[PDB]
Amino acid sequence: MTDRYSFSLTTFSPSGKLGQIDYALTAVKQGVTSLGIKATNGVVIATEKKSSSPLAMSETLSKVSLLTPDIGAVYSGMGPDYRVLVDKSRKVAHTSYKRIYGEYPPTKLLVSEVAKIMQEATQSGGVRPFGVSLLIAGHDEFNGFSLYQVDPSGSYFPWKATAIGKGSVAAKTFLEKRWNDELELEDAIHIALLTLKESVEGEFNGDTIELAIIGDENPDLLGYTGIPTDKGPRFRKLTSQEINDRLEAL
Amino acid sequence: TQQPIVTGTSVISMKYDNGVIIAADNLGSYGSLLRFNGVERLIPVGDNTVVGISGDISDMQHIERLLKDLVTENAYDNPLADAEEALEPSYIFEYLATVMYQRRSKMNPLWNAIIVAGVQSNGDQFLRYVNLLGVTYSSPTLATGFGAHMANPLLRKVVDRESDIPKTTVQVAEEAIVNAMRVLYYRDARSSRNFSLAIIDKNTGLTFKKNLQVENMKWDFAKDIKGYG
Amino acid sequence: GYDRHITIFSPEGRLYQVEYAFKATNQTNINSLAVRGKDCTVVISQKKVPDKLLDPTTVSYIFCISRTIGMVVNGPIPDARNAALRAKAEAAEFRYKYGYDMPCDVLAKRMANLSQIYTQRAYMRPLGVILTFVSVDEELGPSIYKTDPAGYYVGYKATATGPKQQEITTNLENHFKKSKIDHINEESWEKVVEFAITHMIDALGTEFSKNDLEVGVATKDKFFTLSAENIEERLVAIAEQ
Amino acid sequence: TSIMAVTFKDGVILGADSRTTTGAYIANRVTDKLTRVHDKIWCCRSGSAADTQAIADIVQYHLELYTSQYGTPSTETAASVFKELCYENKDNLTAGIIVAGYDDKNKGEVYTIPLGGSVHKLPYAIAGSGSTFIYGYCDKNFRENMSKEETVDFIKHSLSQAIKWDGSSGGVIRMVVLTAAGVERLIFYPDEYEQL
Amino acid sequence: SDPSSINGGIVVAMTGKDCVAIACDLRLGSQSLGVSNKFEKIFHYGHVFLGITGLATDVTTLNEMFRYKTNLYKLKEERAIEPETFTQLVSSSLYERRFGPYFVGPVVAGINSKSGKPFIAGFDLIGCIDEAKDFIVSGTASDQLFGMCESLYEPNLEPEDLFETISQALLNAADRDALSGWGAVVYIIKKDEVVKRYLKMRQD
Amino acid sequence: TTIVGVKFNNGVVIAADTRSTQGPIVADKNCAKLHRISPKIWCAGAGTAADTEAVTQLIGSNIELHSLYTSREPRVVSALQMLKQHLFKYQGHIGAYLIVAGVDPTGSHLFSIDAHGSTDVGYYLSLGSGSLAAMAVLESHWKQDLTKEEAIKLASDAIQAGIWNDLGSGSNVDVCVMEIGKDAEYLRNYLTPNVREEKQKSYKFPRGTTAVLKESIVNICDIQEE
Amino acid sequence: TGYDLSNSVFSPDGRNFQVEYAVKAVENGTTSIGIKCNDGVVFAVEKLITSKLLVPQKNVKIQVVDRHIGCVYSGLIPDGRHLVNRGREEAASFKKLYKTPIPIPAFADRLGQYVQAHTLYNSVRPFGVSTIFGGVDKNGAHLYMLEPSGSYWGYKGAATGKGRQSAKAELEKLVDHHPEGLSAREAVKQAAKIIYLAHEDNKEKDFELEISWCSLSETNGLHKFVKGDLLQEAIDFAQKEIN
Amino acid sequence: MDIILGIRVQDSVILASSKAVTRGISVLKDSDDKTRQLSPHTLMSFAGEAGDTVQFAEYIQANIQLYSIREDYELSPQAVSSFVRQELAKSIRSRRPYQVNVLIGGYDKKKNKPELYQIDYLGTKVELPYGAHGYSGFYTFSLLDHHYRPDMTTEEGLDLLKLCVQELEKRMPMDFKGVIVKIVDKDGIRQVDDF
Amino acid sequence: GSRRYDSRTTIFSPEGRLYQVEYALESISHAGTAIGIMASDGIVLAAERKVTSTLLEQDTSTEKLYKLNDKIAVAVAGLTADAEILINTARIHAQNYLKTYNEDIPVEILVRRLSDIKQGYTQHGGLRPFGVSFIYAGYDDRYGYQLYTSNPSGNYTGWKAISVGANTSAAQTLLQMDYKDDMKVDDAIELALKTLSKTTDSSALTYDRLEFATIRKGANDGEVYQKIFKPQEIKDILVKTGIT
Ligand SMILES: [Cl-]
Ligand SMILES: [Mg+2]
Ligand SMILES: [Mg+2]
Ligand SMILES: [Mg+2]
Repeated sequence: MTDRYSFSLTTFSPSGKLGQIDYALTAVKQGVTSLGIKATNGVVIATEKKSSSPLAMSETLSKVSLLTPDIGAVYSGMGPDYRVLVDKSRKVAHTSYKRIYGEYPPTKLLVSEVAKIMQEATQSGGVRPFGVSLLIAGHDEFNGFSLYQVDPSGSYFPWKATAIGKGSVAAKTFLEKRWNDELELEDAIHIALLTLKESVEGEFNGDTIELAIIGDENPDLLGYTGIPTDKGPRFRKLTSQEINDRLEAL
Repeated sequence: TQQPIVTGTSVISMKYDNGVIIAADNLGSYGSLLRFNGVERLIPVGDNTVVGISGDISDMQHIERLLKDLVTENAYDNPLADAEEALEPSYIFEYLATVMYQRRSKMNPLWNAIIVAGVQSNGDQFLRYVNLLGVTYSSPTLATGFGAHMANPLLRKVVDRESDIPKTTVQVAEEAIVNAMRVLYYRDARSSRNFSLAIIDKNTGLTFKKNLQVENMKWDFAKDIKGYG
Repeated sequence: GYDRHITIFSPEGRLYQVEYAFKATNQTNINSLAVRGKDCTVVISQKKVPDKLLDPTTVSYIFCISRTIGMVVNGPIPDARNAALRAKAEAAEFRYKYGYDMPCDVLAKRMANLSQIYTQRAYMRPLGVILTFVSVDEELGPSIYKTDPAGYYVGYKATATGPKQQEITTNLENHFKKSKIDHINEESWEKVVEFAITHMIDALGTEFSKNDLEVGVATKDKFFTLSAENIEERLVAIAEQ
Repeated sequence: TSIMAVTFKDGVILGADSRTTTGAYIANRVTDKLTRVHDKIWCCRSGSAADTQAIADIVQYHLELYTSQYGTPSTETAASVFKELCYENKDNLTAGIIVAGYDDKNKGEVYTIPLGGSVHKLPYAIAGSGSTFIYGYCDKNFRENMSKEETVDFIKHSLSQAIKWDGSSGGVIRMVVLTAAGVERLIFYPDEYEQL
Repeated sequence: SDPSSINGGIVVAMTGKDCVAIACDLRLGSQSLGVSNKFEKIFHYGHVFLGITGLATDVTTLNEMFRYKTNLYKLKEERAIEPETFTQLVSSSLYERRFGPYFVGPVVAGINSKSGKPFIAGFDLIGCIDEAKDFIVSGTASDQLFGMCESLYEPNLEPEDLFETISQALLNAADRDALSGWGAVVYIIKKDEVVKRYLKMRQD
Repeated sequence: TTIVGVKFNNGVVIAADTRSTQGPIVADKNCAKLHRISPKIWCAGAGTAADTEAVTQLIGSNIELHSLYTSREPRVVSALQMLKQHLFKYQGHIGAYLIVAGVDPTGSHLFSIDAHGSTDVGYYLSLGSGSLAAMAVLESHWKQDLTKEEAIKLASDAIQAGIWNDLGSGSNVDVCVMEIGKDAEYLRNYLTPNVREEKQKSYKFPRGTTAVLKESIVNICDIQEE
Repeated sequence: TGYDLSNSVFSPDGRNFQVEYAVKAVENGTTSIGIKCNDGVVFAVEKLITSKLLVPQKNVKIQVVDRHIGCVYSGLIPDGRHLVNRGREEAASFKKLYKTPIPIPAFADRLGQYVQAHTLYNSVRPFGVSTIFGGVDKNGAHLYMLEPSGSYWGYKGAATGKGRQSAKAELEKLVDHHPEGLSAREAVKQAAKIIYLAHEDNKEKDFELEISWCSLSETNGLHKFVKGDLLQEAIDFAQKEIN
Repeated sequence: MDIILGIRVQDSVILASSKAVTRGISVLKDSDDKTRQLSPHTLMSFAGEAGDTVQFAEYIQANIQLYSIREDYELSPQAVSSFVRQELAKSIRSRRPYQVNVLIGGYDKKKNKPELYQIDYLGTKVELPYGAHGYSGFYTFSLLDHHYRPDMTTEEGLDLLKLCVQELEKRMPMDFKGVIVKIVDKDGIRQVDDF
Repeated sequence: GSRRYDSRTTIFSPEGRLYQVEYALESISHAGTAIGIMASDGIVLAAERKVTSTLLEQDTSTEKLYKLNDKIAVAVAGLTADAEILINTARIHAQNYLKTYNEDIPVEILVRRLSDIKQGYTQHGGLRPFGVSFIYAGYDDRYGYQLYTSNPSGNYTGWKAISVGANTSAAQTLLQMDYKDDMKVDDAIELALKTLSKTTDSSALTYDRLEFATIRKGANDGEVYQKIFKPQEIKDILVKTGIT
C-alpha cells in the first residue's frame, strides 16, 4: 500500500492552463445556484435545497453552515467536498486562532485558512482540487460585515454581492441593478429571494430554500446569561416560516 | 526493572540412570501471605520435556504461553512434528535461555529461575538451569531458591558426580526427591505440603504426578520442648 | 484518457470512477427497502442463495454495527464487509472517546466522509457499495441514513436501493402521499415489517417465501435480525388478510 | 477497599464496600466499585482508582468491539483482556481486579487479577485492603453451590467484618447478582450489616 | 539555583482614570554581583506594553518572540494587536512550554484603542492570567510591591497622580530588596500619548 | 480554594470562592474559578490554576467542534470522558482537580475529576483546600429533592464555610445554576461579604514628590507619511 | 480501454478486471475440495505428479492454521502460502488477546479482509488463489471458500481449480442424498472419490491424493492429515468407484 | 578557563584573557589564547568548561565567516552578539548545554564606534563599557567603576587594565599566568605582545 | 502502479528547458501587468487587476500588492493562491532573521530565500512549480532602494525598472525609452501609470482596475514608509498625472 501518488495531479498545460482547476470550476458551474448579498447592518447568504428525492428529509442536509458564531458559509458544486471543508474550516478556526488568541478569527483570515486548504489540494501530491466554490459571510469587530468567494484554485475575493453556480451570470446582472450601499438587512433578504426565484424551476418556499444571515447579536441563542461582554452569535439560520413570511411581501 | 509479586518457591530435580525427575510445590505466595494453593509450576512440553519454574508467577504464565505457542509453531508445515522434528528438551531450553538473556539485556527480566528437565531423541538425559540473568548451568542435580541450599546437599549424596547417574534407579531418585520436598516443607517458610512431581524416562516416557503430599513427618519431639532456656 | 482510471476530474467536471462504483453497487442484483414506524425502523432485503452448496445462514447483507445501529449494504460482499468492519470500529471508538452511543446519522456522516476521501485521493478507490444505516436514535427517534460511493448522505423517511429501486421508491412515495405522515403509523414492529414486505411484493410484483427475504429491525436500545421462522410468521399474517 | 466475588448454584455475585479514601479522609463514602464491562461480565476494582477506571473503560471498549464482530464474549475472554492490560503495563499500574461473569454454557465464573497481572480462576475471590481480615472467615464459611440467599449472606457477613476492621473500607455494601434471570443490584446499609 | 531570582528585578502596573502606568527597575545581576543598571524590562508592540521579570535570558527571548508574533499578527490582521488579545497570546505562548517553562513573571499594560478602556494583566511562569482592576506586581520584591500597592493605591487616579503613586510603590519596594534597584523607569500611558520617565534612586 | 457542586430538583448548581494565592500571598482577590466548557456545561477548578484553565478550554474547544460535527448539544459525560482521558494520559502532571456540572438532552449531571484521571458521581461534592469545611456544611444540611433556591443557599453556605475557615479560600462567592430546559445563569460575585473597610489615611502624594532624571515621549505610532 | 491494466480500477461495467484475471490463475490450478460433515470438515487436493523424480507424500499442500483450522487452495501456490502465513499471525494475535482459539467465522473474515485489501490499490496484485478452509470451534463445524476478490461464504461442500465443475456436481449429489448429514469417515471416502473423478480434467498426468480432516469425535477438533491405512482405504474406495 | 576582561574606550575595545590552562593538579599550559576572530573587526574571548569553550568559539567563527562570504559583508558587532546569544539561549535547554561565557569586542565600521558585549552561558546579553566573567569582576569592577571614562585613549585603557590585572595577581588565590591583551579598532584586531 | 499517472514535473526537455517552468511562465503572461520603477528617492509599484466587476469590494481587496515587512513589498503576477503561500513563508523568513540578528532582513537575502524555494520545486519533489512571478520593492541600509524579480524557475535579477505579467515586451520597451537614472518618485509614478495605460488590454485605465504602492524615504527623517494606495488615492493620482 502506502500513498504512492506523491506527485502533482494538477499541472500546467502548454497553454498555461491548470486543467484540473478549470474542470473543478466546470463542476461548480453545474452546481445549484447560491448567492450572497451584503447590507449595511448584515449579510445574507442563500441557496436552493435541491432535494434528490421527495422521500429524503432535506432538513437533514445543511447547505448553509455555521463556521463560527459570527461566520457562515454556503456553496455551489460538489456537496461532499463542501461538507469536509466545513469540518476543516470549523477546526482550523480553533487550532490556528481561538486556541492562540482566545477569540474567533475575523472573516478574512478564516477565509484565508480555507483558501490555503483548497490551494494545497491544487498542488499537493495525489489529490484533486475541491469541486466547490464557497461564499463565506461574516462579521468581526474591526472589519465589520464582509462577504467572500473562494474558488477551487484557492483564490478569494471580497464581494458586495455575488452569485455562483448554475445561473450565476444572470443572477449577478440582477444583483448589479438592485445593489446599493444603503441597503438594510431586510432589503438584502428581499433581493436575495427575488434573485433566487429566477434560477429555481419547481417549488419556491421555506422548505425548498435555505437562507441564513450574519446580523445582530442573538443573546437568546447564547445558551447562558451572566457575562455582559458575551452577547451571542451573529449567524442565524432563518426558519421555514420566517422565509415564507417574506415570500408574501415578495 | 520490576519486582516479583506472586511467587513460586523451589524447583528441585536430578538425573537418574534412565532419565530425569523434577518437582515443585503448588503454592503461589504473595509476600508472606500463602495466597494461592493450586498453582501448577511444572509445565510439560510434548512427551519428552518438563519445564519447572520458580519466581514470579505472572512471568511463569507468560513463559507457559510461549511454550504453548512453540508447540503450535513447530507443527506448522512439519509432517514429522510428532516424530523426528518434534521439539527436543535442548531446543526448548535454548529458546528460553535466549529469551531470558535478551530480557535481562533490555533491563526488563522475566523474574524466574527455570529448570528444563527432559530426555533427548537419543535417550540422553537433559537437565539445565536458566534464570532471570540469563545464567545457565548443568549438573546431575539442580535446584532453585531454597532447594539450592537444602535439596542439593541431599540429592548430591545420591548422585555426587556423573558416574553415579547409571547407578541410580528411578525408585532411589524419586525417594530422594520426595524426602527433599519434606525437608523444604520443614524449613522453607514459603513452601506448601502439596506438590507435583514429573518423571521423564527414556523407556516409560513422561509420568506426571499431581496432588502429592508431604507425609511421614516428625513432630512428636516438639511436646518435650519447653521455654527457651 | 487516464482521467477515467483514477479519481480526477474529466473535462466535464465528472468523476468516472465514482460513477462506475455506483454501477458495481447493483452487481448483486439485490433490492433493499427501509421504513420507519412509531417506535422502530425496519429494513428488508432480498436474499438469493443461487448455489445449493452454500450455507444459507452465512449469506447476508445486513450487519449489526452496534447494539443500536444496523446496516444493510447494496453492493459486492467484500466491499460490504470492509465498510461493516470500519463502521463497527468507528462506533466502538466513538463510545469510548465521547461516553455515549454513536448516533446513526453521525456514523453515516463519518462513513460518508471516508468515502469522500476516496473520491479525492488517487491511491484509494471508492467502495462499490451503498450503505443504509438504521436505528432508533435516543434524540431523533427512528432513523434511516444512506451513504453512497460519492460520499453523499442524507436522512430518509423511507428508502429503497438496488436495480429496481425506482419501482419501490415510487410505490413508497405514493403511500406517503396518501397518509401525509413521515412514518408507518403502527405500534408493533411486527406490523411495520409486514408493511415493508407487502409493499416490496407490490412494487416488484413477486411473491416471497421465508428464505427469499432478510429482515433487520431497530428498536430502542437494540437492533436485531429476524430468523427465517420469524419471517415465516410475518408472511403468514400477510397472506391471511 | 473490600471486594469479593462468589460463584454459587445459579451463577455469581460480586460484592464491594463504598469507601474511597485519600489518606485518612473519606473522599467518597458512596463509591460504586462494581463495574460493568459487558451485560453479564462485571468486575470489582481495587488499587489506583484512576488506573482501574482507565483499564475497565478500555476492556469495555474491547468487549463491545468483540461483541460486534464475534458475539458475546466469555468471562475467560474478558479476564484475558484485563490481564493483557495489567501484565503488559505492570510497571505503570497499581490495579487489583476481580472479574466475574455469567455464561449459559459455563455458568458463574470468577477470575482474580492481582498486582503482577497474573490470572487465577477461583470458586470465589477476595481483594482490597480489607480482605486481609476475612481470609480466615471466608475460608471457613465458603461452600460450593450455595443458594442465592446463602451467597448474599456469606458476602454480607464477610464484607461486614472487613469493614469493621479496615479503616479504608466502609459505607454501604453493594452487590451485583449475575444469573440466567438477568442482572440484579443489591445494597445494604450500615444499620443492617453492623448488627450482624 | 532558583531561576526566578538569579538576575533580580521588578515590574509593577497600575490603572488610573483613562490611563495605565507600568514601571520597572533597571538592575541586572548575577546573584550578589550587580552587572547592568540599564536593563529595561518593559517593551512595547504598537500601543501594548509588556513588562517581564525573572530570568533575564528568557526576558530577552520572550520580548523577541512577542515582537516576532505581533509583527506577523499586524501583517495578517492589518491592525495593531490589542491588550486583551495580546494577553491571551502571552498566556497561550507560556502554557505551550508547560513542562519546560520560561522562568518569567510577565505583566501586560495598555489601553484598548477602540473602547478606550484601561487594561492590565499579570501571569505566572506558565500562563495563568491575573486580570486585576487595580494593580499587578511581579519580581523578586513582589511581596514588598503588594504591600506598597495595597496601601498606596486608590482608583481613578489622574495620569500625573498615578505617576507619583506607582513611582513610590516601585522605589520603596525596590529599596527593601537586595536584587532590585539601580535605577527605575515609569511609563505613563494615555490613549494617544505615552511618557517615559527615568527616576532618581539610591544606587546600592 | 473552595468549590462545591449540588444537585437539585430540576438541575445542578456549582459554586466557588474568589481567592487565588501564591503560597501565603493573595495574588488576586476576585478570581473567576467557574469556567464554561460549553453554554450549559460548567466546571470549577482547584489545584494548578493554569492547568484547570487550559484543560477546560481544550476540552471546551473540542466539545464545541464535536457539537458542530454531530449537530447535537454537548453532553456532560462527553466532557467528562475527554477530560479524564487527557488527565490520565499525563499521569497527574496536569494538576487539574475539577467539579464538572451541567444539563444536556440526557438530563442534569454532577461529577468530580482528579488530576490522575479518576472520576466520581454524586449529589453533592466539594474540592480544594476548603473542601473539608464545605463538606461539613453539605453533610449537615443536604437532603434529597432540594429546590433551586435551597441548592443555591446550600452551595453558597458551603463556600462561606471555606471562606471563613480555610486560609486558602476567601473573598467572594461565585455561583452558576444549570436548570433543565433553561439557559445556565452565571452569577458572578453572588455574595460579597469581604469588602475592605475605608483606610484611615489617603496616600495620594503631592505632585513632584518623585525625583526624575529624564523625560521623553514614546513613539507608539507607526512610521508616518510625508 | 486500459481499465484491465491496473488493479483497483473500476471498468465502465463496475468490474475489477485484474481480480477477474487472478481467477483465471485459480482456474488453471489443480483441483481442491472441502466437505462439511456431521461434526467437522474434510479437505482434499489433487497433486499433479509432473515427474517420477517427485518424492511421494513430501510436497505437502494442505496447511494447518493454529491447531484446529485446515487450509487448502488452488492457483499460485506461493500466494496461498502467503495468505496462510497471514492467517497464522491473525490466529496468534486473536488467541494472545482473547485466550480462546480463533472461531472459524472470525478467522474467515481475517483472511477475507486481507485479500480484499489487495483489491484496493494498484501497488499490489490480487491473490492468485481460491482458498478452501475451515475447522471446528465452540459452535461446531464450519467450511469456507475464499476468492481473489475477497468474497467468501460458508459452504456445505466446496471445490475450486481446473476440475471444479465435475467436483461441484458430485458435491451437489451428496447434499441431496444426505440431508441428515455425512459422517467424518464417510466424508474422507467421498473426498477421495471426488478428487479421483475431478482428475478427468487433468487426465494427462497421474496424481497423488492428499486428505486432511478436523472432527470432534475423530480428531478431538484438531486438524490432522489422513495417513496410512485410513488414506489407503479411501484410495481403494475411490478407485473402486471410477471402475 | 579563568579570567577574561573587557574594556571599551573612546575608539577601541580591549580584551584581556588569562594564559593558564589547568587540568586539576597541574598547569598544562601558560600561553593559551582564549579568543577567536569572528570577522576582521570582531573578536570574541571565552571561558567556561573544558572542550566546550573552543568547540563553541570555533563553531561561531565558522558561522560568521560563512555569512561574510555569502553576503560579501561584515555583520555589525550587535548582529554578531545577537546571533551568539541565540545560540547560547538555544543551548541552555539542550540535552547537554554549552557551558561557555563570552565577551564580544567589536568595532562597528558603520557607526564608527567600539562595542563590548558580555554574554554568559544562559544567553544573558548586556552591552557594557567594561565587563568580565566569573570572579574577575569582583576584584576589578571597583577599580573600573572609579577610573573609567568614556573618552579614554587606548593607552589609558591599557594602563587601567594593568591596574586591574595587578589587583587580580595580588588577591586571587589562583595563578592565571598573566594575560594576553588584544585591541579591536577601525584598523582591525592586533595583539599587545608586551604586557 | 502509480508511475503511469506521473507527469514528471521536474524534467528537462531535449533542448534543456524545464517544461513546467516554461508553461508556468506562459500562464503568468496572461496575468495582469505589474510594474516596478526604482528612483533615487523611492520605489513605485503599479499593477493592473484582472477584468474586474462593479460588485467587487475593491477597498478590502488585495490580489497584486502585498506587504512582506515594513521595508519590503511585492507585486504579484500569476496564481494569487500560489503567491500567498510564498508570501507567508517570506514574512516568516523576515521575522526569523529579525529575531536572530535583531536587524531587519536585507532585501536580497529575502529575495534569494524565496527564489531558492521556487527552485526546489523545479529540481525535486515531483510537484508542479508555483505559477507566480514577483516584483520585490524594498529598502535596506546597505544598498538602499532595490527592485528585484523572481519567476517560477527560481531565478532572480535586479532592476531599475521592470514589468511582469501581460505585455511585458511592450511595457519594457516603453520603460526603457523614458527611464532615466536621476528620476524621482513623482516622475516614476507617472511613468508607471502611463506605461500601464498604453499596454493594458482594457479600453481605459481606471482606479478600480489598479493597485498602487510607493516605498519612500518620504517618511519624517531617517526612515522608510510603505504606502498602499487606497481606491480614492489611486483615483486622485490618475487625475494628477492626466490619464482620467
Ligand atoms: Cl470525519
Ligand atoms: Mg481515488
Ligand atoms: Mg471502616
Ligand atoms: Mg536594592
